[PDB]
Amino acid sequence: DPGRKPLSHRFLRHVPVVYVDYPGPASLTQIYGTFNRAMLRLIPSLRTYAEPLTAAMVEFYTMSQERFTQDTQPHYIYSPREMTRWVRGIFEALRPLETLPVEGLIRIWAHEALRLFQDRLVEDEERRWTDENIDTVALKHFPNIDREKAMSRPILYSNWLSKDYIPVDQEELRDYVKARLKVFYEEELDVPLVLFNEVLDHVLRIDRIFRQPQGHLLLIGVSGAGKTTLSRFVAWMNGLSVYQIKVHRKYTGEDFDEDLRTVLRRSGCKNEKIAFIMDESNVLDSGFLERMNTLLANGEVPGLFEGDEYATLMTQCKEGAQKEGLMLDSHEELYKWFTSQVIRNLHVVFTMNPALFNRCVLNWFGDWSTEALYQVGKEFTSKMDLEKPNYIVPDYMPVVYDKLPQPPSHREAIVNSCVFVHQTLHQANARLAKRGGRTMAITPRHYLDFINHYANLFHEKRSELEEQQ
Amino acid sequence: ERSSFPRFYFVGDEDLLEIIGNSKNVAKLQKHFKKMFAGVSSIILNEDNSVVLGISSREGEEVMFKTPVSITEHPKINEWLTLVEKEMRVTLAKLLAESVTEVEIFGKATSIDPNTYITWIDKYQAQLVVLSAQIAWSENVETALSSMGGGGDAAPLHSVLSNVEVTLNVLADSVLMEQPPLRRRKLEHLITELVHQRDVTRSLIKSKIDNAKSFEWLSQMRFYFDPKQTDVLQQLSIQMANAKFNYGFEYLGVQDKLVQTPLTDRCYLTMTQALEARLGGSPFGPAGTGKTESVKALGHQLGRFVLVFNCDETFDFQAMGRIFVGLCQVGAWGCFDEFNRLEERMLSAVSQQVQCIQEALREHSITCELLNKQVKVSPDMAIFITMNPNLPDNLKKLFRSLAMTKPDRQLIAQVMLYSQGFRTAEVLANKIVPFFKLCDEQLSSQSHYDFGLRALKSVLVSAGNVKRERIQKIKREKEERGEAVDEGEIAENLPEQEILIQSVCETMVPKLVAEDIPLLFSLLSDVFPGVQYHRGEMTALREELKKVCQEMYLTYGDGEEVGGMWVEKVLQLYQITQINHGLMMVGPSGSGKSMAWRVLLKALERLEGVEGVAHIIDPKAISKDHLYGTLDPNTREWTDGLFTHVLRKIIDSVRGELQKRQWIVFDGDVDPEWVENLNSVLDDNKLLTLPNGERLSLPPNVRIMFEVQDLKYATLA
Amino acid sequence: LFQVAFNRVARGMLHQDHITFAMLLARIKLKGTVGEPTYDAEFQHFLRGNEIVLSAGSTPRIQGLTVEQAEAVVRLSCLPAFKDLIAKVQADEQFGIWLDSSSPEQTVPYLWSEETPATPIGQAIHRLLLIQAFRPDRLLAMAHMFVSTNLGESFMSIMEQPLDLTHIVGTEVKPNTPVLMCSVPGYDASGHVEDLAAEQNTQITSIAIGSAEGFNQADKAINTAVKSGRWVMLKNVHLAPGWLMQLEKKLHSLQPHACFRLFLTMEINPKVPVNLLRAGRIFVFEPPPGVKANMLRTFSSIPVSRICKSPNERARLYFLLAWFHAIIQERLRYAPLGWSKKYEFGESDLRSACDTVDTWLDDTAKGRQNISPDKIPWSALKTLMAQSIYGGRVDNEFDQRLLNTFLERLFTTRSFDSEFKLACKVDGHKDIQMPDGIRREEFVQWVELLPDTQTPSWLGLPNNAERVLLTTQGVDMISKMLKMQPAWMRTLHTTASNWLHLIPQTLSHLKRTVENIKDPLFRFFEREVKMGAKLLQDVRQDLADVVQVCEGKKKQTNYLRTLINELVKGILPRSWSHYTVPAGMTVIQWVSDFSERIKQLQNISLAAASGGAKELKNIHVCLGGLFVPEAYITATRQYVAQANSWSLEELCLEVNVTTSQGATLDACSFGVTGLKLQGATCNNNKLSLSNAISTALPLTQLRWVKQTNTEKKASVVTLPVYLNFTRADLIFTVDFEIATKEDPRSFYERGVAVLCT
Ligand SMILES: Nc1ncnc2c1ncn2[C@@H]1O[C@H](COP(=O)(O)OP(=O)(O)OP(=O)(O)O)[C@@H](O)[C@H]1O
Ligand SMILES: Nc1ncnc2c1ncn2[C@@H]1O[C@H](COP(=O)(O)OP(=O)(O)O)[C@@H](O)[C@H]1O
Ligand SMILES: Nc1ncnc2c1ncn2[C@@H]1O[C@H](COP(=O)(O)OP(=O)(O)O)[C@@H](O)[C@H]1O
Repeated sequence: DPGRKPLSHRFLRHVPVVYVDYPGPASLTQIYGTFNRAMLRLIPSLRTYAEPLTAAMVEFYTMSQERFTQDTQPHYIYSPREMTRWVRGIFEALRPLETLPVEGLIRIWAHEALRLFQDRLVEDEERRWTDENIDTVALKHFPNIDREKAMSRPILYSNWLSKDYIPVDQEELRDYVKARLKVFYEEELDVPLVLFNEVLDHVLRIDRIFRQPQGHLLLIGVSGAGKTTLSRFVAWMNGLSVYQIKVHRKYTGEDFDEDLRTVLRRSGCKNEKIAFIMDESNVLDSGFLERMNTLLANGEVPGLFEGDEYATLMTQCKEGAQKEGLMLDSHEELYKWFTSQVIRNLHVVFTMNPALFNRCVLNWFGDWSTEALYQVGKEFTSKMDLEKPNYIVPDYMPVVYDKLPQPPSHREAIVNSCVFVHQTLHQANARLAKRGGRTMAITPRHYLDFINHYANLFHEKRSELEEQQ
Repeated sequence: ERSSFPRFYFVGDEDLLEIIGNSKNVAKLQKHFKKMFAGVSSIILNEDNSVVLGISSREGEEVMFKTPVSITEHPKINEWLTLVEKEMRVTLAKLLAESVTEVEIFGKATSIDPNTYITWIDKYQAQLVVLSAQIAWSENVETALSSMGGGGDAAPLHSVLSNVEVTLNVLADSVLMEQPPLRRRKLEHLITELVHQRDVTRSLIKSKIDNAKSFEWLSQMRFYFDPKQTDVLQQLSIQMANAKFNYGFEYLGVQDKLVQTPLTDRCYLTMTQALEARLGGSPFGPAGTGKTESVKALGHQLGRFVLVFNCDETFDFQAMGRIFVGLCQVGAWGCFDEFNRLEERMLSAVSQQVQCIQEALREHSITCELLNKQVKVSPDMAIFITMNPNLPDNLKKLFRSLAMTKPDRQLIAQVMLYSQGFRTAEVLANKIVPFFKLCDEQLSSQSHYDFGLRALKSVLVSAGNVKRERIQKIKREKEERGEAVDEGEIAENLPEQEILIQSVCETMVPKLVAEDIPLLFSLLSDVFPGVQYHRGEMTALREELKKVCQEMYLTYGDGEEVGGMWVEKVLQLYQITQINHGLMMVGPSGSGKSMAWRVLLKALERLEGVEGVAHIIDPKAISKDHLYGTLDPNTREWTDGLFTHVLRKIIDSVRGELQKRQWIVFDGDVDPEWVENLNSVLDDNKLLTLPNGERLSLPPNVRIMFEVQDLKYATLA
Repeated sequence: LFQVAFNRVARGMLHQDHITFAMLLARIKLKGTVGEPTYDAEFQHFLRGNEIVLSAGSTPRIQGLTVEQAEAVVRLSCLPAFKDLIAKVQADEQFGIWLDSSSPEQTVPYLWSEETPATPIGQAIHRLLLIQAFRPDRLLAMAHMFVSTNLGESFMSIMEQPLDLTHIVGTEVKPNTPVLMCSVPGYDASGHVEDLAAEQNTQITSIAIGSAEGFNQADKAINTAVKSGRWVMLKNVHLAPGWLMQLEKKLHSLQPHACFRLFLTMEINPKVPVNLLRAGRIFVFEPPPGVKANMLRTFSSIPVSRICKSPNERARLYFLLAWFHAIIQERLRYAPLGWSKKYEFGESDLRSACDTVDTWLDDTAKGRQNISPDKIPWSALKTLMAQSIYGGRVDNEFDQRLLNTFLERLFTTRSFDSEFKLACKVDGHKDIQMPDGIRREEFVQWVELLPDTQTPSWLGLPNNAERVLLTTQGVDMISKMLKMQPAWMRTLHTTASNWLHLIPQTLSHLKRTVENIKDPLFRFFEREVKMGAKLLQDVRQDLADVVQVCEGKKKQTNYLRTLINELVKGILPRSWSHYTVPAGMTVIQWVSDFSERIKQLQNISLAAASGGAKELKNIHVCLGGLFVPEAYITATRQYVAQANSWSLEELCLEVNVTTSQGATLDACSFGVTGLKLQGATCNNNKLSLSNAISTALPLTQLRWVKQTNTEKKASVVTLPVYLNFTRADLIFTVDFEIATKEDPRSFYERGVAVLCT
């Protein structure tokens, strides 16, 4: 593994080394059967289903491990830590609630399976295979269930609407998120957000990670896809203070460390939760990568605070402890309290395009899918009158949008044409890459620019011509 | 202050401030005298420390001043330093005149009394005895040529050759018997010098040269001494071909001299013409062929002092610039080491600097701008730059070239072997040199292997010492059984192929891997046929080893038996401890090292009766500053490091540990960061230097011992 | 367009590349016109003939045709237009006379068979193919003639004329553009522009680039000249590439005066920034390749006052020095034969030699009007120019021997006789004569009246040296034009498949035995077998990785990325090259060579398995086939020393060149094949000078005999043995007895050597 230097043969000569591997499937079966029985002790009516739940969880974990090997992608590692996180999630869901039928339990179980074993996937057929396996295993182990209710496709869990973490309809969730966006536009920065189902799922994922302590998530996906904008959205909606490091060519290691000290003292002394958004553009050196590795592993980096900075940090820690209600004199206890405060209050989120993997959460934002692109097309080409009564439905439709109405209206057809033009840009860039010529990554920022240019041209030329008319 | 007495332009500016602070302390200036001179290590002073009586070298050989300089009369540091230099030059010149008188009395004689020759040799320093020999030989050959100039005249050149031959026989007799090591080095320098003189005289007699202006005599270096000259500096004039130079009259201490190879005299001629044409030389060629060493030897023969700027990562710029301007002020020579290893911008910077200085030199054929200072280039200034294939473009038109592609190894191995009193030196050299050519190729390559020319020279030295020990042992035996003792009689009946084989075994067989040993035996069979060497077991030590192995639960065996190879390795360890004060037991982890040296220490203590005390120190665990000692930024106080602490403890001899045997086992990895300061101990100097200025001598019982697992980062130095 | 394009491009190229560029423009204009066909087959074969692999049975060994001539003949015959070439060659009788003709490209016979008459350009390209196949030494001239056919005879008629730099500075160059004069080492172009500034009555500032103050003066002069319109000139600006980039940036955003001109006198080194080369008009100056022109240059360089001093014999000494310097410098151009590597025998050597002669003759003749020829310190000059000057750069022993031969032949009291021969049999029986004059004017006149028909015999090489040089230049033409002209993935798959097919599959190791470990020949051969096995497995696995990547089943790793890129560009992979190899050998010939080496090693492994060391002794290895051949010679030395219980140092090597069939396998004798002699013929172990470029030695026998300690006969000569034609590595030295009436000094001068391959 990287950063791991094999030790001197002289040292190996002394110390015997024993290999501690991933537990076997039966070992996992027992290990988490005990946890599942303890968890389902919360609801006695569901205690007889604990063992088959463990069997299904183990079977799905083994399928995912045997199918999604690390060779395909560096982050395709599934450890028993993921299974523990699974059980912890099911427990956090089941705790505030008092009763559930089997169907609600299996909905929670499938939701956690989606959030752990499917959110990290890059390619779409991988996600389809994951969904198929989840449904199949839920059928095999849990036959006497109504499959429509238990695993209804819009598996969206949220607590913004109800008091608890019960499933939320995508349409009602869309209405609520629209209202919260209206507040966001009114108070913070104003750019248009169109709420395709992908944004709903991704905002739910970002919020779920934010709400938990020591929340660190890996926002990997093509630039312009809304990762940092959705991150700021969830940060404001959840009260968290968004922070990105202003990075330029002058920005050396020392300025990075000063910003690190600022955010660390804010999230460990003032008890101010801070969402630290970081980008590959902000990482000018692998030193930044190793410092963040240490911060994510231990919850604090000893290399930040020394000397005068150490003394000021301990003064701030003493003041904060006096305000909170904890009386600690020595520097070590205050350091431990401040480390706990940071690990409970700071949430870092990393935006991209085996330790951090399996110690964080990687969500594959990817690029806007056909549905998303088509909703983009409508929403921003809503103002202009792209409505022609003379339009004749062609016998054959390229049908780039799958869910296009069977009669396409004029606006629907032209927005389909825009989605097609983006798809063909992707195909042309892919062909240029295959031929080996230099290519350039086509982003949804290009799509937004294209729509804006369309609106400007249509408005100007239609205006002049109609002025002549 | 800097301009006056420019000799401390060499030492650092912080060290210059240190010297200014210690101006009222002559005992703290010894490091600076080490730095700025060639072989000078300390100035001899009286108990008052108010007048400098003389100077010494690293080897302990000391020069007494004809007129000592009273520091009280000249309180200024620069004034009395300049007086010290002037008086050292004058004293060296006067001692040279005396020694040349003594040898020319010794010369032109049918026979030489060994007692008088040894007395004269001990009277003067090694450099002065070699130089007086050269002056006398040159004057004799010049006089013989002047007599021959009648045209077809009979030759007193035969007489001069006979004189050199009989003196050479005297030296070959004297080196054989036990002598003090300093006089041994003097004898070795004299014998190699006289071998060169004999060979050039043979060339002259073969070519039937008749005229003192004939170019065949003009090519060979001629030394002219002019005692009538009022200025002592100019009294000696060294001249080769067209070029002529004055003698630098700077102390060399004792230096390793060269065999004066045909390649070496070719280089001497080319460089001497180059400086005559007022431009430096660039003797390129593969590393290890004596380029840097040949330049050093040429500067030494002129009496000028050479600065070897090693060009590696350790190379600096500001320090190089200041020592460079100092080179220009004083007139000493400077020989860059491998230049192509420099950084490109580094290379361009130093190239522009040396180009400016060289343009100043050709102008003098006068000041040049160095660090915004106009510097009067001394005409004696010279710059050499060895390369390993080229010269920067700004320097191609300023510097000559020469290909030192291959020094004659046979001549070197013959001259040095003859310098050790070996008979049949030519046969042994013509055997050993092809053998070392075989070793560098046929043997499996390893990082620690070194079959370079220096390794050959070391093997020859070891063989000479082995022969001396054997003749001493035979003399003791003959004294016990009988009384008929005659050194020549023992030497005549003393095999020398066996001596060379034993030496090569004792120095190279330990370095061999488990597979190369049969290959070395086959090579010895090929080059030295029929002659084999069987190491005499140390039966008392073998019994002590068996008893110690029994006491430590270790296994013991003899040869083929289980543990035999480990036992042999222990014995080789003992031999290297006997013949070396520095050791390295290289081997993969858990091979034999700790147990081998522990068992040998205990067996030695139980045999010889000398207590064994070991200070196992791991070098990497402790920081380098903490290993040797820390420097106080304010008071310079010496918090002696762990190794410095144990060495000082042993030196102070509080509990009689000098009588005890001390092994400082440096268990751990070895890198060229800490060992750079310890390299000053593993040489023949056997002394430790510290950044305060205090120097500690290694007691003979202390055996520096490196227990390492591998040498991927061990410098070949 | 075509004419001005050539006359503006070739003015900034090496003289050898003029014909390259002209032929490229010829191809362009051939494609531009419609009447002539495509000629894709003809040009493709003309560029890729040497890539077609042949067989021993493929060569009919036609009478009057050499082996390589036969290969070229059959390779051209593969083309349909040249299918009947062999029949006409064997039928024709006039062919033999045209084959060795002085200029055969002028009267190229009609051999290619066609149904319809061809256009003149078509006949020209057919004759180009014929010349390349038959007399490639003339390929430069035939390409000149083809370009004359296509773009007109007087297309090049400008480059021979002196560069009219007045018309080029007055117009056609912008004042913003810098004038670049990139001259090869040993030349300065500053003179031409000084004469220009004089003849245009233009005040020019001449600043050198040596240090920071030079930078300041250059910048101040540029700032004054940009507004005042005067001309500025900088010397040797290649010394400061970074400051030169800064100057590029300064001039780019700078409007100049109309009369302003910036001249940068430069050296041709890769250290010059690409940006200035793109942003300025370049001019290449090369010294004229002539002994006579070299002597004129030397005499013009040396001031007249210095050469005419008190000893009247000084002029003859200076003339002899100039002749020797010219001989050495123009021997440089024939690098494989005239030397073994390109030394820098520049003007510095000549200036130092002049100073040496001056000071020594001042010594000997202490202000005497005349000094006797015997009093001339000939030994002093010979020794200095043999060791200090012209010898310092000389690293090889044999180059030093050659320099000594030249110095002893020229520098002697015998030179001052009216019958002195500065050269012998330059053509036929004629030979040059030393001028009888005693003054500089007489020698300058004599060299000016030189025949101007210099051959290689003028400077001591065999007259075939010029033919070899022209063949090398033609091969350089082919390579450069080939360089001047996804699918590459498929073609890489095809070629990797071909190489995997041709390279042998696997090589067996040798079985270690104690008796076999004792033997030195077995040790050397097992080391060679191990090295060959490791490299063969490496290359086979690399090719397997390559082909699997070609089918897409594997992805291009970084190491595989570099390997694939290097295969694409034809550069030899570093990980593949572990043994010493000719510098310019491309990957395909490397693969052929490696295939041959592994075949030989397989043969020796089979021989060792069949028997042992006793059979391993009688294997006729070829020194080229072995990765380290000097290891083989040392192994033979050790084997004979072990067999006869002698010392190694007391052994010497004797050479008995005999036929492979008529060979005796003495216990001291080892068979070595493939040795070739450069510039001589050996008959019954007797050397004889000849004009044949290379004589194949059928089987060399290496015999080790004890040192006889007898002085070598004056008729024996020491011949260096090099592994390759570049002669950068020395394997060992043999001693051959030259036949009667032969001069060993001539053998040294003609660069006779043995080549392993
Ligand atoms: N003669 C012997 N007989 C039996 N066992 C031995 C003998 N010599 C050494 N050993 C054992 O072999 C091992 C070598 O121990 P030791 O500490 O000396 O190794 P080492 O070569 O110095 O290792 P390292 O390079 O790691 O420091 C130990 O287990 C020791 O007991
Ligand atoms: N659902 C969405 N609807 C409309 N615009 C969006 C949406 N998601 C992202 N964007 C647009 O993307 C732009 C910037 O995306 P950003 O968050 O910077 O991408 P990333 O975080 O991947 O770098 C914003 O201007 C925003 O308008
Ligand atoms: N003329 C000589 N006489 C004796 N020994 C020599 C001579 N030249 C070189 N050597 C030996 O060869 C080694 C070459 O050392 P070095 O000066 O570093 O060579 P280089 O200058 O090629 O790097 C020296 O250690 C020395 O022992």
